[PDB]
Amino acid sequence: NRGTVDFIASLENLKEGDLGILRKLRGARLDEKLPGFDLFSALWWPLRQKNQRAPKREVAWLIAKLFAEFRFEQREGATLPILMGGICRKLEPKKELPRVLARFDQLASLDIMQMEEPLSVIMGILRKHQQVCLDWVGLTDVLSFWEQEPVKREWSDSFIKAYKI
Amino acid sequence: MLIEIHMIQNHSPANLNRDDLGAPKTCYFGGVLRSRISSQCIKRSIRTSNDFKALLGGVRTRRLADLIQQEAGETECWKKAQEILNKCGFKNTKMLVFMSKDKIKDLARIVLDNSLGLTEAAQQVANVIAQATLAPDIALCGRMLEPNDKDKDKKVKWSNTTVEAALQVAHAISTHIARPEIDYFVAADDVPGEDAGAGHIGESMFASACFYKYFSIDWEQLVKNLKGDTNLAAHTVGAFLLAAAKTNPSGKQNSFAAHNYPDGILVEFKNSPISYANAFVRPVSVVKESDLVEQSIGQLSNYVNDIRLGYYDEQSPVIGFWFSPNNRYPLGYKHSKLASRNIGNLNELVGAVLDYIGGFKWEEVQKS
Amino acid sequence: MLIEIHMIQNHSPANLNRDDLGAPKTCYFGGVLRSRISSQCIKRSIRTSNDFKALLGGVRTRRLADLIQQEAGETECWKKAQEILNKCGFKNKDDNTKMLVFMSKDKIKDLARIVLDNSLGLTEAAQQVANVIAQATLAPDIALCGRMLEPNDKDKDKKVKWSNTTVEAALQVAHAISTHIARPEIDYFVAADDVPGEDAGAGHIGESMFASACFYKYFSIDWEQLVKNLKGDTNLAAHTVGAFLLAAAKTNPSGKQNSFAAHNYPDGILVEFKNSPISYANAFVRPVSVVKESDLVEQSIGQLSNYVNDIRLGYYDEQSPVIGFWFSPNNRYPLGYKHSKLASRNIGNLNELVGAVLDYIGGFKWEEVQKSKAY
Amino acid sequence: MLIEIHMIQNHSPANLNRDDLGAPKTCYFGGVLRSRISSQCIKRSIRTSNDFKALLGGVRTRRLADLIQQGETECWKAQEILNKCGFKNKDDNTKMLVFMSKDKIKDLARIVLDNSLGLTEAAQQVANVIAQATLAPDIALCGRMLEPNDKDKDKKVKWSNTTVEAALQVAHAISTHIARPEIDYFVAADDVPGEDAGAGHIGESMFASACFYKYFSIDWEQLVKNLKGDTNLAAHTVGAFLLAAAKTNPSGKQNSFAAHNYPDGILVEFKNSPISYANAFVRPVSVVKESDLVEQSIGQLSNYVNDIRLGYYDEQSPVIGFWFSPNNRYPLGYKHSKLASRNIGNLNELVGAVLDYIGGFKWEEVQKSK
DNA sequence: AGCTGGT
DNA sequence: ACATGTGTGCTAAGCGCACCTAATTTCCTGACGGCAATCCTTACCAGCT
Repeated sequence: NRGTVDFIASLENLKEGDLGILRKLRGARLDEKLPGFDLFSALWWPLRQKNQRAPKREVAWLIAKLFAEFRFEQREGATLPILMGGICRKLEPKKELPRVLARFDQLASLDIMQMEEPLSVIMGILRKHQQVCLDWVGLTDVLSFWEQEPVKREWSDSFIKAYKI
Repeated sequence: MLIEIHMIQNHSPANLNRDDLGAPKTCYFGGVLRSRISSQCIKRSIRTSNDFKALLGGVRTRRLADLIQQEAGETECWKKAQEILNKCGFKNTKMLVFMSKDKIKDLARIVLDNSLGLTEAAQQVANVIAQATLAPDIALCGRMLEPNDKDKDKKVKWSNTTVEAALQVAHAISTHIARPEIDYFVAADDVPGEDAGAGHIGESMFASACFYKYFSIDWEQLVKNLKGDTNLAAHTVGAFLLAAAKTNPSGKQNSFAAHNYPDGILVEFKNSPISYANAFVRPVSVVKESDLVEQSIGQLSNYVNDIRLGYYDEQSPVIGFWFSPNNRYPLGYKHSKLASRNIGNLNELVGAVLDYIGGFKWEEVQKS
Repeated sequence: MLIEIHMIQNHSPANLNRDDLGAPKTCYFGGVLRSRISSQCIKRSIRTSNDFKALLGGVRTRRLADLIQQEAGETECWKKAQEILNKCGFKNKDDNTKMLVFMSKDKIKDLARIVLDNSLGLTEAAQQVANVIAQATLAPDIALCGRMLEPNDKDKDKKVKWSNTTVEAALQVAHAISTHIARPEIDYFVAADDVPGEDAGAGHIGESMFASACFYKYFSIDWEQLVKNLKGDTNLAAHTVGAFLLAAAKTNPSGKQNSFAAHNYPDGILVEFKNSPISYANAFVRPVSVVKESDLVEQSIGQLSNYVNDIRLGYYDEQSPVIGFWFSPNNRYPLGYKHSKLASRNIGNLNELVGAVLDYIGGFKWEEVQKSKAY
Repeated sequence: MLIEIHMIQNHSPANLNRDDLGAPKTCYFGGVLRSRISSQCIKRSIRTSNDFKALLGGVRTRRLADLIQQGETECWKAQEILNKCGFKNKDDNTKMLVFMSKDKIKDLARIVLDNSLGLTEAAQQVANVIAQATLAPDIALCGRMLEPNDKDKDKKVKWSNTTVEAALQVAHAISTHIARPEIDYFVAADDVPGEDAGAGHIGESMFASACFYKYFSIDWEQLVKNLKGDTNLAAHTVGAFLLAAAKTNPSGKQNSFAAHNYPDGILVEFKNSPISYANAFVRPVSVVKESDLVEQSIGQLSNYVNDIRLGYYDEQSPVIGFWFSPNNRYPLGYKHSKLASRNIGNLNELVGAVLDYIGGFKWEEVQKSK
């Protein structure tokens, strides 16, 4: 898509104070603080009048909050079920692998709003394994259509494919 | 005539029921995962509840000969009892046998000890087992009995063991997406050592959910299996109402003391029962205002509205009840002012439902 | 007579219980995320407290042979105790019995007396050991907590028999749930690269999580079962109830307390007596939103008062009385001001509270129930 | 026997415990955002303090090779045979910040690690000269953590139980009110006119100002077990801790935010059980026109202290304490007087009162221990 | 006197 | 979900950061319980209709 790329690139332009106030708004809707809504409006309004396709609003808000909290860099080919699974091969299959594996499968049966904390723990173990790159555009357009089961099964089969290799 | 009893219970983080692997029970209701509590666990916990002790009169045992041998000071009859049972039809110490406790105790003791026969002794023991219907827990939960046809005698028969269940407990369906949570526990070794580690690193899974609990009484069946009397039937209905509102499943309560109480009672008298599972086909997602209990009650009251007008049964109206304690949780917050007798107690609703049952009172019936 | 204790405790920023990856234990109560402390944590903090030394007496261990050897002194005794205990049915793989075993401390002496007896054979000694272990129900810790011994069957001597080794628990503890909507915070730690070298950068960095919460804690104590498995020692049973109350009030879980010294006492305790256990976790289904005219602890106590008066109206107008001893320190926060009659006895002192509960159970004195101890 | 410290400070506009972004650290206490000074930061500023530069007996270093250096060249002899203990090398490091002393360690670790004596036979000497000492005050207060790796270390290392419990329990400093973050906009301006009238680098800084509450608890018999019977060094530890908690402040962005301030209230209690008077400030202090923030916070603290004293006490063992305000501008509110046993106007006399409770050790000859 | 439920 | 309600009359250009950083040991449970029937006959025979 040619609309989400501008959103991710504009997010990468954000300076320290803006993503600090985005960091402070974890688990909080974009209403109880005025500056957070102002920042989201500035990020989210001008990309609908230049390109016809835009992500969903809740996906954009959640992705902005998570991006502020973790601060990765955008790189093609680094979606969640590849780096996930790649880290699962670096594990003991007896005990820890079912633990981390269940932590990953918790994402596949959740709605967009409640995934903030499971995505937080998944990206926390990603940060523990020193992962710098994450395809924010790829994550965003597989998350804006997260409610159709073909993309969920494709994401899971990507995890399988990265695990068997 | 049959009685519906509905509850909406929110519970603390707890594991009231597990499968073989230890996970809380789950069902795919409405295309999403819903937390489940098994009906048999609820039936057992209400059976073993602290108010059913005046009415707890059913035993489900395979050690019948042990029960005979306990009530005999010096007359050892445990091999003779075992062979009498083994040619009764049970083949081994046996399979599971349902009966009344005191009846089998005393009169199987008197019918077993006498040295008058061995074949007809087994036949009359089997007849005593089959006639053991004077117990209302058997009348509620139900019981059949199937002995073997191989390890038996051709001269031993069995009467019709038909007992219908007068209770249909539904499985407690969660009112939202189930969020199964993983608990990580260790076991401390009390004495120290070099390793400074745990005695047993283990797995436990717990689920905090607002359960839609649903029971149903077949009062007509409850008296067609408890003979012509109605006093014991009214006492059992009141005892179940008290027990269900008062007791909880005895799962991992020592580790999760979730003894929270039902935040909703809906008793409606009709000849066509209904579960409000379709009240929560849409998963309940909470908003910033109110809480999960209120949103669940709101969706339930919306469903009660369009099944009291769209599916209206004004030939037999609803006598829909509540347990809203001093009106803490009202039902009709926007339109549903059809709760005819919204109260804030439990003995009052017990007395009311036995009043529409017939001419009974709460205190007088509580003596059978 | 079932004694229940409902505790509202406000805790500082702390991590008093955590999972494998270090996050504080969280639960989804009411559809929203609440921080959680496990019941095993408060249970063991009660057990390993600064007033329960006179009430100790249990070891849920896997190293019995070390204690029998320590009783034996300098008489070797490790190998033959090992082979005897393996002959009972507790198999060893590396150095220790492969299951937890729970048993009173005073039986160590006569267990070692069986072990050091060379006149007995093998199955006789193992059967005597199993008899001593299975009939060790002298402590109050096993009274409150429970027990199970199921010996292994494949590598077991056939001439070994066990009585009923299981005791039933007299203490029920719930998981402490946060009264308010709980959010976790993110802290990174650093190491001390104090000696300069040449990088002058970072030695170690990481990530830690914590949460502050107002907790609702539940304890449930039976009287007849606790005195039944304490063979009717009523002085010991009253001592257990009193020291348990003092432990629950005055001790906290020892999880990361060196970096988060959250040692805050309960700002409100509800001690009640009736036949069946009540619960007030549903008092906080809606999370507490802090407004400026009130406080978090004050609103938590107010919501608790609303629910307690609510189910006392809907539950506790019967022929069976329910009597409660509400405790706050010096009446900081009394009950709901719209009622002002819910509490039977507004208690301002914890020691006058323990005197009052000891007077209520059967009539007891702390100085007189302290005179009986099991250790 | 527990010695507890409760303090109240108030600093200027400051950035003491900033983020990697730059934002001063925040935590939620009672549902409202409060500025937090990290417990690790408080403990390290205590350890590195000027009045803690008479107690130090440990370093807790990372790469002990350069410290074991200063025959006159033992390396690549230090780092090369350091890998045998389970501490591999990654750009000449040890990959584990060993909790470990500094005086006897460095003075008796040269004799066995200056080559010779065979590899894996000096491994037991490494275990003896690394995992034994524990006779350091700050280490025994802060505990000890050690672990050898199993992948690279040989089986000839006999590592005993090096886990040592900590005798100290500090709590994160919490502001008494609602924290507010201030976004200080700032630029970097050029002075050479090599082009048009530009500036250079523009950006932001974030800071705050708050009134802080800090809690400490020094165990006594646990400390004297950790130091194994050294009474005077334990008195040195408690007195120097009482001085260093008050006189020393964190060292965050103090170059651009000089917020060195002294505590106007110090409360020391003597119980056999620990308490924390942080539930007093569940309600944030709303500053009124008739009083000040510090006085109001001290009044709320006195309310809570008197209340807990009357509710959780009247044992056979009373609770004795000394209250400290500088020159008595802030006595214990206007409520019930005589709550504290002694209202002390000077810090050294509060330290002396604590030391006289401790068993009768003074302040001057205790320093002669070290 | 046959019939039908049991062996 | 910037535009449009101008209302004497509302500027604006230059400028926005780089780098060192993430550790491990060990610890992980035994036993007991697991359903019977009934869905084509060695067919005549005697309880009695």
